[PDB]
Amino acid sequence: DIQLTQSPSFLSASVGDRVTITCRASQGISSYLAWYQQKPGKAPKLLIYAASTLQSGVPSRFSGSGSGTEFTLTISSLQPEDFATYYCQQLNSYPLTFGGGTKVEIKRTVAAPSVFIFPPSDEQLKSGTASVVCLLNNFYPREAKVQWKVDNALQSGNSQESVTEQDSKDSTYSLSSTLTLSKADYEKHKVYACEVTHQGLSSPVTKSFNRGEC
Amino acid sequence: DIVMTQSPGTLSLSPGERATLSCRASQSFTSSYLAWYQQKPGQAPRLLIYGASSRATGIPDRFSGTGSGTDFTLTISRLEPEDFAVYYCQQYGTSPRMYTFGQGTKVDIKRTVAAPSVFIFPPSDEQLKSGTASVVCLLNNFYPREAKVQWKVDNALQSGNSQESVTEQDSKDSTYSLSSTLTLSKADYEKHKVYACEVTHQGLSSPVTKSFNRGE
Amino acid sequence: HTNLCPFGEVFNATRFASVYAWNRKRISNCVADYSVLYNSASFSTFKCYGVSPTKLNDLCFTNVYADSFVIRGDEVRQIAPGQTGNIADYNYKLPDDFTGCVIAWNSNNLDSKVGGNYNYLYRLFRKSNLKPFERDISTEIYQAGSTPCNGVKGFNCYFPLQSYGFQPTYGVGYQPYRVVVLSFELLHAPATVCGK
Amino acid sequence: QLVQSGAEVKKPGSSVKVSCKASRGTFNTYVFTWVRQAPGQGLEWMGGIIPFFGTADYAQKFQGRVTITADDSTSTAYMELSSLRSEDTAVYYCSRLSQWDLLPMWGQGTLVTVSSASTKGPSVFPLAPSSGTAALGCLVKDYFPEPVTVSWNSGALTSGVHTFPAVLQSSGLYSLSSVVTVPSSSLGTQTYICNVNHKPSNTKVDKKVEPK
Amino acid sequence: QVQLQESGPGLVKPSETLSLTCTVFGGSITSSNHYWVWIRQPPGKGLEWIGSMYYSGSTAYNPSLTNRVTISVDTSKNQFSLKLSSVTAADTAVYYCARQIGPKRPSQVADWFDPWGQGTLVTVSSASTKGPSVFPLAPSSKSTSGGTAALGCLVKDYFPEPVTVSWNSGALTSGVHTFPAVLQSSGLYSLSSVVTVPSSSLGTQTYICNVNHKPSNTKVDKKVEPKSC
Ligand SMILES: *[C@@H]1O[C@H](CO[C@@H]2O[C@@H](C)[C@@H](O)[C@@H](O)[C@@H]2O)[C@@H](O[C@@H]2O[C@H](CO)[C@@H](O[C@@H]3O[C@H](CO[C@H]4O[C@H](CO)[C@@H](O)[C@H](O)[C@@H]4O)[C@@H](O)[C@H](O)[C@@H]3O)[C@H](O)[C@H]2NC(C)=O)[C@H](O)[C@H]1NC(C)=O
Repeated sequence: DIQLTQSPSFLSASVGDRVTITCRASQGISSYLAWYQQKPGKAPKLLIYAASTLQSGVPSRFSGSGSGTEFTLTISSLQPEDFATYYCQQLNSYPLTFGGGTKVEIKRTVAAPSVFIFPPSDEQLKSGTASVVCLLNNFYPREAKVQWKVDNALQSGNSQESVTEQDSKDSTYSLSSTLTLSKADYEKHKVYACEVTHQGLSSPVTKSFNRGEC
Repeated sequence: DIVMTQSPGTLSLSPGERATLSCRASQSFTSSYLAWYQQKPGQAPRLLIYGASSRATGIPDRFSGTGSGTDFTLTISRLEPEDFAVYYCQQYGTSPRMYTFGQGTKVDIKRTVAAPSVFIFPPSDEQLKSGTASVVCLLNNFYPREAKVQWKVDNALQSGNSQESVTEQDSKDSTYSLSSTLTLSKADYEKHKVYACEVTHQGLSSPVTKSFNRGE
Repeated sequence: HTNLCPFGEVFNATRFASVYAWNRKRISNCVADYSVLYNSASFSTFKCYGVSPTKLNDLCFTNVYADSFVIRGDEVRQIAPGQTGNIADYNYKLPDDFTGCVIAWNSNNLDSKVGGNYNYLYRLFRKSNLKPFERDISTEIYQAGSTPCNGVKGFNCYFPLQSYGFQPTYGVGYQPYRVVVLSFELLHAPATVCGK
Repeated sequence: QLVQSGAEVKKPGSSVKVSCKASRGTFNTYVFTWVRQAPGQGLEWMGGIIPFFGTADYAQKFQGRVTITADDSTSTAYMELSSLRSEDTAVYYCSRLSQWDLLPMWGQGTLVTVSSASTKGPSVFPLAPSSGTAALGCLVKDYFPEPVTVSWNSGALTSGVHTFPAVLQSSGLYSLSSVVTVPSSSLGTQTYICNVNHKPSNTKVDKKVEPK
Repeated sequence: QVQLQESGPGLVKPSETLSLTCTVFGGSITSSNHYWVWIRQPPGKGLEWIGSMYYSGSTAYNPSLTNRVTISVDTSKNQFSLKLSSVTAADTAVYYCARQIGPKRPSQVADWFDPWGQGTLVTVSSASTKGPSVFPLAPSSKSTSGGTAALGCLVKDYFPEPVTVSWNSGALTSGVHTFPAVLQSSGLYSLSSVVTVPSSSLGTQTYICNVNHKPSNTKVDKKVEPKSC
């Protein structure tokens, strides 16, 4: 069984930088290698085959080279839409095997998040459960901190977060934090707020609403 | 002649498992061949494998065949619901004298052991007018297929005056049902009083008897 | 006699042998038809040498030999008298005075695996050419240099046999072909395989 | 792709001759054999013949009773079975080989029924339920030929119904039983009627089953 | 342009049998120079080749999947299928069908995959299927005078994955963010799909989120309006 080792596992480069990904085979497979690009939620897309032959329909900034055991994929000018996980694949011996993949993140200028807060709809309060959603929209870098305050009481253990993959056009991220409560516990308190801190912010941002008040 | 013996008698497998059927010959195949057939109820035999390891035309690739000399194998990698039928193996040869068949192997959808619900039916008063009595014993929904029915008339075990009939494996609960009919003349029927059928089955910890009293 | 010659047990062989280890079947004491061979249209190659197929049904022979193996398309040409190549020289050679027929058909649907069928082999190296109807199945390490190969493969030390690719996507010249070589001998003895 | 003659109905002690026409003149290179199969039973080889020589062989169980012939001019093989008994009721197959391949060609089969040949309707008798679930049914007895069709409540009642394959009695007639299991509470407030139809005799019997 | 459209159930109970089907478009499946393959990708993991098949019957399976893999082809329907029995939680993955190019000559560079199916997530779980409830995430009444506001839909309490969310039957994609689902403590998934629109359009433009959950045959079109007081 031929094993493919892909280095590095992750990398973060700026727009316009020159990126190089290495794929090392456990044995010498001559030029029997192909490269793939997998964007989030999509199937892998063929980029290079025969180690260096570019597939019809791939930007010329992509290129592959190498022979024997070590091969390299090179993006001469990284673009925002190039955020993906890249896989190599040996095409010499069965069973067919892939590399571990190299996730390529985009490094751009810092962007502060736009913060929104959504009360639980009257339709959901009828079900006995209350969900309060806080949105952090189009920010970079990925690291952000969301604190839930219910009547200035910091909450913990009743919130889950979810972050979108890097946007293919502005290279930003988006985060949603959902505060789950019971309808009884939701009606006991009044002021609901999510406090956001993110590198692009300069004093913490708090979006708040009052339960029942328009 | 060349005696062909198959095994197992009944192959109780769940859909999705791998089936393995054996075919044995009394003598090594000096100048002889081997085929495998599949037969569904009310249908003709259908050729699956020939030449020990040749898939016939249209047969799915999950059907495989191996063996040499005296021992041969019919392998089904993944059992499909359309594959639960009887399978035969026949050896043939260049000359006419060779041809002999195996006794067959039933591949049924496996299930847990289920004991039959036993019912007995006295002959109707309408049939008694005709001079013949027919007592019926129903073995309802059981598994495995093997079952035993014995008729006792005033504690006298009957023999040679009954006939059985077994349904196909049910498509919903994967069980079988048996019907045995005791046939006596009207004169011989009124000479006795207690009529019962004793059912012996794997699901029963002991033989179950269902009886009726001629009249009450 | 009365029994028919088991040509069904050689043409319809579920598995054929590799050309380097070609299987030979001896046919004797049987009525050999010859209508359905030349009448079946499954065969891609059907060339007879030394005798005509039409004049074959009404002719007697002491013995008939059925040799069967598998090669690729562009090597079918070499199954004929006076040919040269890897198959003719190192695997299966017909004599210059060959009297028989060569029958071949494409078996890509049977002898190809999507991972490549690597069960059919052919002899790639041999110190001398095979002389007619010789079968060489030795796997002696081929010493191609001075250095004595101590039975271990390596530099100038080969395995003499090479494997056919045989993938269903292969070109026609590299797809597998099953071959049957019927040779007829007329020794000084009453005959056993005639026909029609 | 052999083609056999149509179904036959014979009395005991009589003879039957089944034909098997070979697709064109493929005859001589072949050996033709005859295999029979009783209803619900296995396969049994009867004999074979080599057409080009007229040499025929038989199974000892049938030696004497069966004669297998062949006509090269019409590409047809024949099997004659004499002194027929009720146990000879079966589907009879002709099958062949080939000189230059190993492949079994089979005919479509010929049904031969050996019994007193009449066309009569069945007598339907009720299988009354015994006095949480109970069983009841109908006894479709003494009819010929196959088959009969049975429905319950004219197709309304299908759950728990078992219609058994018919058995051939020694009288030459068929007997069939069809039963159904129902909850014991519905015995006094649900009429159960089995619908027996026998097309060969144009028989339509609707019999109501009663708890005595 | 050859296309592959796969289909099949996204939920299989343990020890049962996974079954998927791939339909070829813009080309025949009886290709004399291509294989028809299956490839799976566990969530958060790499790619694993399952098997390859030629239209005439031959197969090659990954030895890491033992003898519980069978690929089949239906030439009369331009389809090829995959079957995986005795599935465990280790079989939960997004399964792709793809076309592999075969070599025409010995030692020819081939065996790459192009094109691919869209991918079908199959979850191995005995848990029952539940369709989601769709609640609106209304834009705030405050908002701005002529800036940008945010609205969305809350897709809560469904199993298994996935659900698909579009806006205005696909006519709204700019500014949309459909977040990856989170597995709540109740064992059911939940996600939210949001979109940023100008505040001036909140009274003159409708916004409907189209939620689809194939495992439960659920289709919900939910309108998201500014909340009235
Ligand atoms: C071993 O031999 C068998 C049988 O060979 C047949 O008989 C010999 C004498 C020659 O004439 C051969 O050409 C014959 O094929 C071979 O099996 C055959 O394989 C082919 C595929 O290569 C099958 O072709 C199919 O045919 C289907 C329809 O056939 C119609 O015509 C046949 C006449 O032969 C008839 O029997 C049948 O009822 C139909 O009316 C077709 O639907 C399908 O798509 C495909 O084209 C062929 O059917 C097979 N034979 C039979 C009788 O079915 C083996 O290939 C051979 N093996 C080797 C290694 O040589």
